[PDB]
Amino acid sequence: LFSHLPQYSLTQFMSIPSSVIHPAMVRLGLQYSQGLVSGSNARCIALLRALQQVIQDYTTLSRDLVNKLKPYMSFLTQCRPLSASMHNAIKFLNKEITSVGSEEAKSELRAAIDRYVQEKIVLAAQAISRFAYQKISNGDVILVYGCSSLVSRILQEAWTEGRRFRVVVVDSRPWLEGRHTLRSLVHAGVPASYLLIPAASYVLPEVSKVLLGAHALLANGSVMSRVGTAQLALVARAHNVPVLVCCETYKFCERVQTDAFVSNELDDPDDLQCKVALANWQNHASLRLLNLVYDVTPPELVDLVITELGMIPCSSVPVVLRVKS
Amino acid sequence: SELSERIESFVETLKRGGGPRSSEEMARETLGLLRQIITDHRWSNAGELMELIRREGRRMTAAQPSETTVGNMVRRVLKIIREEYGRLHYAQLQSNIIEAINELLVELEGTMENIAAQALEHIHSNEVIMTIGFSRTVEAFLKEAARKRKFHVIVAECAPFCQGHEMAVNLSKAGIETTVMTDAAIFAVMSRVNKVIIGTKTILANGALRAVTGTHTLALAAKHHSTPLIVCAPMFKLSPQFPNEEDSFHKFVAPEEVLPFTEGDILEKVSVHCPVFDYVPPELITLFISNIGGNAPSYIYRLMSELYHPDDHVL
Amino acid sequence: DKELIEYFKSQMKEDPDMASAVAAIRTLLEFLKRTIQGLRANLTSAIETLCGVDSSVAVSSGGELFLRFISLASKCKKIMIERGELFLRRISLSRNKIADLCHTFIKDGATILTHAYSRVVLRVLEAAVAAKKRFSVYVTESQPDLSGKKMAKALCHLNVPVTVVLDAAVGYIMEKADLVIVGAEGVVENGGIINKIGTNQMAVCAKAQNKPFYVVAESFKFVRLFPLNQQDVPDKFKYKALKEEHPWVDYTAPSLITLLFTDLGVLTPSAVSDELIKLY
Amino acid sequence: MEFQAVVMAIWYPLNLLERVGFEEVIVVIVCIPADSLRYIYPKLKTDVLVLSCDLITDVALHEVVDLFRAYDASLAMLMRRDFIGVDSTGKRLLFMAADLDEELVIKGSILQKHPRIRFHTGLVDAHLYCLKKYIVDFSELIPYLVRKQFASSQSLDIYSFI
Amino acid sequence: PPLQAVLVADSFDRRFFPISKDQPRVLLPLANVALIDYTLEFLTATGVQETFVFCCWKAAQIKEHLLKSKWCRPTSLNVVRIITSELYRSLGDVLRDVDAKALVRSDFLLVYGDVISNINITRALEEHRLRRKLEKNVSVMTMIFKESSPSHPTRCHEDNVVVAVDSTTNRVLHFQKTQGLRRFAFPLSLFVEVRYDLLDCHISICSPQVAQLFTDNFDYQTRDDFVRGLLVNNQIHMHVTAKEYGARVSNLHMYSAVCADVIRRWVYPLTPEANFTDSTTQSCTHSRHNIYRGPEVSLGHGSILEENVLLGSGTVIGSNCFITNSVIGPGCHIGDNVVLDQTYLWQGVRVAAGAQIHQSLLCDNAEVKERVTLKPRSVLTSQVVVGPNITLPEGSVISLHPPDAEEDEDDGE
Ligand SMILES: O=P(O)(O)OC[C@H]1O[C@](O)(CO)[C@@H](O)[C@@H]1O
Repeated sequence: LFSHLPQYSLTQFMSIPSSVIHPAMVRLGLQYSQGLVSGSNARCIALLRALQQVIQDYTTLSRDLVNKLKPYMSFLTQCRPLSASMHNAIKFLNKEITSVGSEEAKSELRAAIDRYVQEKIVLAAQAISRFAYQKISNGDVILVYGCSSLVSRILQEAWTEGRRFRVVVVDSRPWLEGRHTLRSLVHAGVPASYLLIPAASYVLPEVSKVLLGAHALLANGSVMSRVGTAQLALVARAHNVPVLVCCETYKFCERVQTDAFVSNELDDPDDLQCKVALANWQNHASLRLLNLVYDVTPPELVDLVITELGMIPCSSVPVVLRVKS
Repeated sequence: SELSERIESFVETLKRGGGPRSSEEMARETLGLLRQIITDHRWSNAGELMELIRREGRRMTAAQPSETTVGNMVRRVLKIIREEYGRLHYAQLQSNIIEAINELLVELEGTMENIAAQALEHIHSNEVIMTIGFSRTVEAFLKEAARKRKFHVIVAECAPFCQGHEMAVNLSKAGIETTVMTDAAIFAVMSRVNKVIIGTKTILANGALRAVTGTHTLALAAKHHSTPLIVCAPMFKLSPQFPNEEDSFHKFVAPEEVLPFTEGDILEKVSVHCPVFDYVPPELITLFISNIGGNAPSYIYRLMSELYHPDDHVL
Repeated sequence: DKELIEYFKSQMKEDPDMASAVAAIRTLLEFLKRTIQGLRANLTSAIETLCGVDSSVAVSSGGELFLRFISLASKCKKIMIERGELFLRRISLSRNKIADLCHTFIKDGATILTHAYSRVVLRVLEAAVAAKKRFSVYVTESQPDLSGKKMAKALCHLNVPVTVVLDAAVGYIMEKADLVIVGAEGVVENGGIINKIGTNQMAVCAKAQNKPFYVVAESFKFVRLFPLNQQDVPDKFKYKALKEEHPWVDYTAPSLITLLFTDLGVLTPSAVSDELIKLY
Repeated sequence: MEFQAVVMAIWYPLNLLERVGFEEVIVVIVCIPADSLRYIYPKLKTDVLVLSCDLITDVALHEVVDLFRAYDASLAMLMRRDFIGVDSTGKRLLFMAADLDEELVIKGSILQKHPRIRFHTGLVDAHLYCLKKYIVDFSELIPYLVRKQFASSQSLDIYSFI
Repeated sequence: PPLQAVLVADSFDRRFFPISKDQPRVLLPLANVALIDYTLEFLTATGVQETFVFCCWKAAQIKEHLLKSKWCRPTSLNVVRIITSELYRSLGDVLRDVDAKALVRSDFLLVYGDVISNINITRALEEHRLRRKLEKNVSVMTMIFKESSPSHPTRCHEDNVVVAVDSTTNRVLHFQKTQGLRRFAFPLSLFVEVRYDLLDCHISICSPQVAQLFTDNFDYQTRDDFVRGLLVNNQIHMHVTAKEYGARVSNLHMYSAVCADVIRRWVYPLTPEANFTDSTTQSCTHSRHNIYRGPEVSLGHGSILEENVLLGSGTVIGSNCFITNSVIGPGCHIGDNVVLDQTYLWQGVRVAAGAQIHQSLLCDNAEVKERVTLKPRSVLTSQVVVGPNITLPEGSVISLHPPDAEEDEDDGE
């Protein structure tokens, strides 16, 4: 089954002027739980802004700040399981606090978040956009999947820098998230097409390249991302179309994983019933509703990783994990 | 006449909506209509009888070309006419065909019990099965193996018509440890799955298969992990059509199933498609559990020659 | 500006055994003998004009490394010509290192299969017969320039049983081949290679029968391209300069390649990428 | 101190605040002395929870506070002559009218943005009001601010709990 | 009881003028199929027998087309009984002519003759009958609205009706057309959801009392007048669909919207390749991008049909053309190097060479010469000819009738 991975449907116990967890961290955790903030980049930006709020309210430092904000990340692991972008952000923040030696260290810390967000989430996105501009030619059609803040940025800037392509947006239940791509494409004027994952093998005959987004690249080259990505890349290879995944460097986790079973958050199963024949699923004892959030595609199904350092073949992501550390 | 209005009632309910829910009821109504055509039209010999049945099946096939269970049972009656006129080579032929048609009908209505009987040979205790859509034959296949063994079925509900919901409730009512998932997770949980048991809309003449959408993705995931893809499908779902690029293969329902009409202005710029059928090539199929056995895909062509005459392939 | 082209043609003339990229480096460095701020602009024009006369990947790749093996040092022109002369001294020994690494991979009594013509595969076999190994060579007469016959005439002097197999007959004789040794004309960033037309279907057949497909390239052939299909190879490289397509190169995927015996040691294809990341 | 609850001018609100977890409760560890919140302005400019002691009893105000923390709502109101019009989700205030006008005129842009407006008639105002620190700047301003999303001392968004 | 229907086959607003002068605006082809053949088929899909067809304006064409149509054969389980009279000036005269003839004896569907929908009125009809016997003729009508979004091409910003609905019983309490309006006035007497996401769709299921309520109050003329005039006085309820298409073809804008929706299979049992009318001259093959080509079309060399194209039978296309999002019509000649984007070409056109037609409507037997550059929203009525240099401006109607146009049948007026 999925026993080790956690099932969740958390702010009732805490006091309204909360003292156990910081106010900003309570807002952040409840926005994670309800779904107001989605996407690995958006979650990392929101986390780092909330941590800047935590540090500017901190009054006394190196050990104290780390063991003070470890319960905050325990709360966030309870509210919505942390993706690896958040994990590396927290690792960098703890290394930054432990690096600060013997007031003025709060301003130097808070700017290091700004020097983290800029040259690893924003400048990295611009560099990945420049690299993926090369792989997008006139007339080809690009299959994207779900919503990615980087994939849609790549498509939009490739369109506004003169390309004339077409996008096919493949989407999955229950998040129905590629609509947030689709609408954002139509505002840019890009021609678009929308369909679900089961119809992917219908349009992979016409698709020229599959351009996906990664929530984490693991230490063997497996791409941990949204649950339809691995299946979509498998059908993409079976129709021999190249698969490109666009991931920043800071999402590279040194965790390694073979199958799509080890670290895969489960959203609440109550999302699954569609308009109903499944509303009373709790009373069926044998029936269990399962929706994964993430799966891993193997590096042999991915032809290219686009990174702010360059374009790498998805078997040399441990190379980048070495040279940045 | 009552027959004629029943013919265009069947044709209109075939074009427009449903009528017969399952394919077994569709084939039984097709034999009822064909038997009525035999009995009530006047024909002298089997020549113009074959022409009449051929043109009626032509209009019933052009009514809904993706409903091949109607088009197969037109060809089975044509083969029955050719083989009951051959053994008399009249007067009593009009009786003989009817008798054979009755022997075809009782060949039906027991197709599901002869597929379900082979459940225990292919399903073992503490295994795990994956199914894509609601199939009456696969469900009864999983029911017969449930009363002796203990397994765990993963029903990947085939969006947009979430019809694996109505199967994972039918399986849960019989105590199978079922699990319905989004079907974006076909490849993810494929690594732990022992067998895949699916149903068809149509078995094409090369062992290829036309199933509900997402099956070819399911088949590719099964072939990746080398999971055997068992196919439970009787012999009315067996059509003598190779996968031509000439005739239309897919069926495309309204995009409201995929992208709802309440999206607004972006629907004038976005092309939404929603196919309902997916082509599975025979190299991803492992077995065809028919009502006559469990033979391989590379035997399916021979089943064509015993069922449909070569002249009746194209109507 | 015009004497550059004829001098490069000369550097072809007095030695054909010297590679095209090495000839480009020699004429480029002798052009550097003849303000030094922004001298990359002067040399980039030389690279463009040199790639004009020769369409090969190695000329636009090896010359690009010399545009940056001198620019890693950033009067300075003298340390430039000194480091460039060191660069030329360390690529005159490439084929010997490749031969020393690769002849140990040929079993005694083997039967290799090669492609069109390459001074590196020829040198690998020349070192393999000098190590008292015995084998037989299948070489494809590669259309349209028929350099398979040129290789087999250049390899019959080594007293090796060489067979000039048909260009179409690779799938026939692949089962009579213990290993496949080809010389890359350029190694792209994913570890795959760009080689004379027909190398791809040599590899695809070889992986269909699990024959090891060995590539013997050099260090200066590491180009920064990242093809995803045969489309993504530029028309600069494919077309050398009854309807006919006629490319001259095609991309071989890195999954089809067993090992690369480059100048800088034996590499897996996945090991190529950081050897391009290090040079950036 | 995220929220700084303010009590207008009695054991029921203070007991509810102490049950929630509030450490201090200003009454216009309790400070001695509806524009009364303007006279209590020299407080800290944290988020306020303007409350009146009348007709308030044991409501799970925490949930209303969640509508302030989930959405970063400019205002969060508790309800248990004036018609309110909420969104289809039943939490977003769109049109707060008393029956001053003869006709319930509605701006069309609200209806193009939010097409389904559920109208509730005469809901009991629970005397609880949640504001950010900028709405206190210098009912009153409760039907004004729900128009202000169509003033800017940080568009804004205002939510309600029933 | 059996379900009847009244089909007002003459839209009484002079809206398709001048196309209404030479062909009735119910018989002009939508996507190679006349509009009535949609709504009639709609009623046949619903389960409707006895579909009375009321024709006033040019009933000769309508009746002679109906008797050669699918539903006038005895095989059809939907008898028509065309009622022809010149007395009708509005829908009020039609529903008043229902009385003194007693054509309906149970609740009936009142479609307005140019509706295009795949609605199934069985849920709505059973809900209407459930609260009809229960409250003893409280309700008289059950309007059918489609759950739309207010920014949609199908919503013309000329109908856009806003309602005030009691969400527990779906009763319509207020109803007004928001044609020219910025703020919507709702009286406070109706005190209750207020909904703007309702495409009107004109498939009211009015009980026979409505035919009574049009006769005694002679002042009514149309359904909008009826709903407004009885919500001031006997209880219009409503049913809202979400999964089924429905829209009429009031004006030429929403004509283009519904024709683009039919091609894109939004009306799925009524797609052009379904051939819901059993004519032999309208077969199609839905190929890949909603590209339908009829029998014997003979596409040229190098011509690209990108998406959403419908080609009729006998539709030779030239070389290196580019046709998108358009309908070309059953039997017509398109020459070389043309561009036909969002166009609508009826039966028989001569498009010569290099033309750049981009949002137009070309009626039947309309000819254009070489190098003509029709701009958006241009209408070419029947049998017109446009010469070899007329780059005619946007929004220009060209017809053989002189005063009802901005040109005539020559080169750019
Ligand atoms: O002679 P080199 O430098 O090894 O070149 C290797 C490749 O370049 C070619 O000579 C020309 O493409 C090929 O025949 C050969 O495979």
